[PDB]
Amino acid sequence: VDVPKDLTKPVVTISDEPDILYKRLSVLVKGHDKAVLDSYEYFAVLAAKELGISIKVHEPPRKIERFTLLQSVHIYKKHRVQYEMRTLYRCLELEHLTGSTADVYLEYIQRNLPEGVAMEVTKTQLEQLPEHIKEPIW
Amino acid sequence: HYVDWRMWRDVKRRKMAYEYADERLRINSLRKNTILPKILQDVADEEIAALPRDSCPVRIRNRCVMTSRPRGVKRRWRLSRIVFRHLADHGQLSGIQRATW
Amino acid sequence: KNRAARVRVSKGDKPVTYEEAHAPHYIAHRKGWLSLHTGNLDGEDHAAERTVEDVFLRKFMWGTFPGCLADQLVLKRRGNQLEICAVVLRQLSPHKYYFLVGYSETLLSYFYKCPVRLHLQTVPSKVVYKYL
Amino acid sequence: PTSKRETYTEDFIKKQIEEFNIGKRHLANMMGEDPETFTQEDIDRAIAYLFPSGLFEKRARPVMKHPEQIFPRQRAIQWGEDGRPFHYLFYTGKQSYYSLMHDVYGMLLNLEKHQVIGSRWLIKEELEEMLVEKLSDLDYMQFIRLLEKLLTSQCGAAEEEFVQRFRRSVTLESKKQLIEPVQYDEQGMAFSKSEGKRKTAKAEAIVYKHGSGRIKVNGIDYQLYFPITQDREQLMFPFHFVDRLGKHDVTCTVSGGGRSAQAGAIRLAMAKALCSFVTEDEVEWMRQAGLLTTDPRVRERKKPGQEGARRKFTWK
RNA sequence: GGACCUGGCGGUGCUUCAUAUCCCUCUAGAGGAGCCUGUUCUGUAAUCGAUAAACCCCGAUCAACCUCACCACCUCUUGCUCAGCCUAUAUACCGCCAUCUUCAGCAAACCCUGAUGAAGGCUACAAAGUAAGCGCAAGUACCCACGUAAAGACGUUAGGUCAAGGUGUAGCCC
Ligand SMILES: [K+]
Ligand SMILES: [K+]
Ligand SMILES: [K+]
Ligand SMILES: [K+]
Ligand SMILES: [K+]
Ligand SMILES: [K+]
Ligand SMILES: [Mg+2]
Ligand SMILES: [Mg+2]
Ligand SMILES: [Mg+2]
Ligand SMILES: [Mg+2]
Ligand SMILES: [Mg+2]
Ligand SMILES: [Mg+2]
Ligand SMILES: [Mg+2]
Ligand SMILES: [Mg+2]
Ligand SMILES: [Mg+2]
Ligand SMILES: [Mg+2]
Repeated sequence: VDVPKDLTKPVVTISDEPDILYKRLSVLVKGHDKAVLDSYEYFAVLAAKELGISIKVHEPPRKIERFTLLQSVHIYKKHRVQYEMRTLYRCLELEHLTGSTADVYLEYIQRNLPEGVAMEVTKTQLEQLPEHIKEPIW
Repeated sequence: HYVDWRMWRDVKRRKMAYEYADERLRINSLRKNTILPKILQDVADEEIAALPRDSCPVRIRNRCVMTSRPRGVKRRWRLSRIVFRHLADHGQLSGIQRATW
Repeated sequence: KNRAARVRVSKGDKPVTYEEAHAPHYIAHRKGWLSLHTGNLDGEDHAAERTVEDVFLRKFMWGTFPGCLADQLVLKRRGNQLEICAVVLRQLSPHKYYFLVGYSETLLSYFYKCPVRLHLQTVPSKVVYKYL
Repeated sequence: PTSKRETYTEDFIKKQIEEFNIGKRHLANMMGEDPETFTQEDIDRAIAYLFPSGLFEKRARPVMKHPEQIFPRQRAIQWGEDGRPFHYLFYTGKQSYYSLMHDVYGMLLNLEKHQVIGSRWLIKEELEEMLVEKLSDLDYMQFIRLLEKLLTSQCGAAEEEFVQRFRRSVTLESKKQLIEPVQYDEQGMAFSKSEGKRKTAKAEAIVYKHGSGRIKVNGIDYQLYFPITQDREQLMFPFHFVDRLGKHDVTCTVSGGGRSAQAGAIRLAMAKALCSFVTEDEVEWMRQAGLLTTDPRVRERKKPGQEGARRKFTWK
């Protein structure tokens, strides 16, 4: 029975300047756990379909960095211990976005990025030839 | 409150190497060329050799930050193999696990 | 023989925890990690500075909540934020817990220039996995 | 004493049955599903999204199963308030095992009075679940000896049902090569495509149904690509065995590995793609000749304390 | 001193074995030469430690200065530190390991035997043993079911290291 009668919505004004067009948006997420990346893909792909964005998913080959260390504090060289770090990837290649659309979507997924998961967003912007490049200055 | 005096000496070394970094760079630039006269390069060879020994970066030693161990140090974590394993064997280093293949 | 992070067998009167009952070769098979950040990922940096913060935070909480820590800390990092998650005993009064939460959160936020939040989970007694 | 075996009574398990049913309706409200048609496969899918764990051990990950599949079966109370055991063989210690030997030995006496592939005997570990009694190896063998003795005799219809209970089933995968689907190109030529693997070499081979025995590896004639005769011999082997040399046109593309690793990978690909243009009997001969099996021999890793994979440093 | 028990040993017996293993048998090597490198002796004013198997390109995935602890000379004194010490003791220790382990034992709590001695405890057509727990095993990792890693209890050698760090005890403090 106790519910807000009216709600206030954040102001989103429409500017006069043009918007930035992104031909492709590539999101690469790293992690040590594959289940957190499979669970993050579901949220990112479902958020895109609800926003109307084309998205493709593939999984780049993982990398395993290894290194060895002496087992004992002193002597006993032949006995060592090996450690590794596993990095698993997941690329989400969105297409045909705009600056505003990418801005909110990236903020939404970036904020909810789980602990132990990095991100590399590569943005391919569409531009037009500069005025000077149109004709030579004879 | 550093581990030992050996660590304390390096701390000073690293502090004096940061103050003379630019001065030494500008003087070496003259020496590292075949353009300027030898007369000027010979004067720069005496100027960079008169600076304090602790400004030289070849005296800096990458010791451990917890036990000041000079050898057996991992540069990415600045820890000795003994301190690295201790934290890695207890699951305190994100991503670090034992390798089996 | 190997000794690291192993609790030697006893008559049976020694209670050990899940994390304390598993050795290093189970850290990614039966155990997780107590700290989770990106420093150790391929192509990431500042792995030596996130590590020093963890060593100090575990000692700051052990000496700031004396006798109250049932198990090890679970440090979580999300961007600027740092989340400390702890299991604590119910012996201490709640009034004193709230004091230590506002003192540790604030002190550690001005020391590591980051928003620090601490999430306590009280337990009656130290959860026992088995008796070695 | 601090260590006590966790014993679960019927009342405790009865309260766990109610918490799972209520938790099953909560998990369906989170995911937006219908509680009624919410199976256990969806619970496993929802718990893997909400609680993502990458632990290699699947028994150490979060699990929300029915209490009858988690808690183990426990020997129930074996006596009433008075204290008399229900069963007449309680004092034996193995009342379930000895009641079965008493029943089997009683059916073998009646027989005297009036007078297979795909199946295996119940294993020891599976026989302790039907009886909820720990059994030694020797006792299991004794039980199997009576069942076999039962089969040799002219057992009645009822006895066959009794023995069948202890006979588990094994699904045997027929050792038959999987034929590739013959395709047709724009011109209409029939062919079959397959893939091979040898060490680090991977190969894809296209085998045309009708050809003049021309092979092109990576767009190069095989004799040019493979100068060493041995490599050419490997290519011939599949076709020579099925006595059809100079009848197909092959176009393959091998990548990775070395000289001898690439041929082996092509041999296996051609052989697999040549099984679609031969009879079933010929494909079994190829299998028995080792032409359709992937050699699993790969380089062995070096160990930290040794000179090599298995070689050890000199002992002083 | 007599008679037993356990354990170890035996140039002790029988039988069965060793799959890279004891020997023969297959293949490439060592010891021979030169160089590199470590150690031991010697030497020097001029470190330490490991040092049969289980030391010897071992701590060091590393010494021109630094590292550095060594030697010689000079200098300072509440001294980077609510001091300090690479001073002695690894035969006070934690910690991390070696080794047998290329093992299969280990064991609480009960019970029984031996007249209630130390001790001991199986026979499946079964004769006093039952056993949680630790290990093996199983699971897991890597390219599977294979194999390789990893794992590998309790103990042994007062094994190794106070010079990773910490630390008990004794000692130094112009
Ligand atoms: K004896
Ligand atoms: K030789
Ligand atoms: K020689
Ligand atoms: K020791
Ligand atoms: K000491
Ligand atoms: K020490
Ligand atoms: Mg070992
Ligand atoms: Mg020069
Ligand atoms: Mg070799
Ligand atoms: Mg020496
Ligand atoms: Mg000097
Ligand atoms: Mg000294
Ligand atoms: Mg010792
Ligand atoms: Mg295996
Ligand atoms: Mg091993
Ligand atoms: Mg195992």
